[PDB]
Amino acid sequence: MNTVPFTSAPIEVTIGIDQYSFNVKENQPFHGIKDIPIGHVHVIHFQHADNSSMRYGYWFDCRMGNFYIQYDPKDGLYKMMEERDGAKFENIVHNFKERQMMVSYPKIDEDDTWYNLTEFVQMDKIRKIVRKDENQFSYVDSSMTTVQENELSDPAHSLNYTVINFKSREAIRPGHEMEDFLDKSYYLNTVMLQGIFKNSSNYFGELQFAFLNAMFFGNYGSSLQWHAMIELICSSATVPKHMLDKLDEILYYQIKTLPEQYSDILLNERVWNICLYSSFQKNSLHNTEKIMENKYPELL
Amino acid sequence: GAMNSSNYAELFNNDIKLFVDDTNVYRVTVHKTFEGNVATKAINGCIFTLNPKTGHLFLKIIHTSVWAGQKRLSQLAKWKTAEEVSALVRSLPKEEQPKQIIVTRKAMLDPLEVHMLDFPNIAIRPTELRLPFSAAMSIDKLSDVVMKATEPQMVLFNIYDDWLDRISSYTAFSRLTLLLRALKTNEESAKMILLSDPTITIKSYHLWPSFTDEQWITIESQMRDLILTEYGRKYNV
Repeated sequence: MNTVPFTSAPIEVTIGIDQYSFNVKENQPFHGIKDIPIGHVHVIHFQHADNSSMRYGYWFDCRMGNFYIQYDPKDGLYKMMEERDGAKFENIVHNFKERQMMVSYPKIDEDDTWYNLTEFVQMDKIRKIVRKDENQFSYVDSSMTTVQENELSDPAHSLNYTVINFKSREAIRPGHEMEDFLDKSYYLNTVMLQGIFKNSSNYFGELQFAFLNAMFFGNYGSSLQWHAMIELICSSATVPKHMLDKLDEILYYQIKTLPEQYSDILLNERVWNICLYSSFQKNSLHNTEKIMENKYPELL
Repeated sequence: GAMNSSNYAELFNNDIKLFVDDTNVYRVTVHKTFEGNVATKAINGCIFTLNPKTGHLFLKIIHTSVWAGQKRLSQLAKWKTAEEVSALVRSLPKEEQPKQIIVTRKAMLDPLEVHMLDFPNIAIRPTELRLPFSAAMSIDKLSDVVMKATEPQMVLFNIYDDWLDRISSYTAFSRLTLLLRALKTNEESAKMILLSDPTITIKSYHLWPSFTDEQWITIESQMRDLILTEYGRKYNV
């Protein structure tokens, strides 16, 4: 169980760790988060009390290094940094734990929610979508645009999601226009799975990472990417049975975790109605169809 | 975006454009089977691809053999229309290729866009205009070449005959849409108006009668009256 200590909390902030969150008061003696489960990626995220503009946060894996948070009064945000000195770090954490200045990652033993949301998400794939190779952790915020959003403006600050476009030469084989447009199996199986992602695990990792960025940061481009990757599978007549079964599980936990009050902004009516009721896979997503019908029947 | 009453003059500017109407591509008679079920029998169709500026009509005849052993024909018909328009554009020299294609039915947008991916600079536009191009098959010579076709065929017409010698393309289009609107509302009465006078003939190389400027005013008036007479019946107003 690993620890992300904080130097201090000089500004009033709602702190998120994965699906949990805590309100911290201005100059409250908060010095971080302990008992963080090894073996998953994590996200530590922030929403200032005095300016709810710019939700922002850091994706990290405690296996890759020792990470702490320190407020920068110049750039006006909580920054993640790596401590390269192992013995200084252990010594800092031990001190704060002794004075019980840390909140405990509040994981219930029965509860697999985080595992279920991050099953295919790997730090190495996050660091290719979020390009800043000098850091082992990845910054994301509300306002960051995707490569695809930018095509339709600072390249260095982009989310490099895989571009998906149903009316592109990549999606449509010359001479198979109607077939490839109505049945996206070619585009899913040859171009995206065999070609770009190499396997369904990498495809699901990006889908899950797009969702979490949409949910935790209200990142609109991330939401577009999540919907596009769902729609590409649902609109394919030929999908390996293991992928359909896994997609149903993935979407079920995403819909289960989504705050009830964000379904109006985070769920696209057209995509979900098409995926559940009109598409090739309308009958392949039993768990997802039952939770959507019981939790968000107005959308459909 | 959409072509409407607001941007109507754009049809007659010097930017090459084509209207595509797919209404007459997939044509059927519905009939009873020996067992008292219902079945369709296809007849020959056509794509109606028109340059509104020049009057040049690219009438692609859709032979019933196209449909043999295919499913979901009303859906296929949009994709086949898009395949054939794309093939037409690729067959034209660069300086002849349109800048814009306007589809008369919004269901043709995605099929045409996907078939024209190789032409990113050709805009595919809908229209809010309700154009009467369905009545193309009420023009005897177009109807004749479609029904007699025994194989896929492209036939080239000028739908304005020689009118552009005397009138502008705005006025020629207004005349064409009024004639087609009349033929669509009451075909019998429209044909009577056009051929009632035995002395006025259609040139071998033309679609419409050889009317003087004054005879066209009379004909145009008779067509307007027909459309109001018929609208008087429809709605009882």
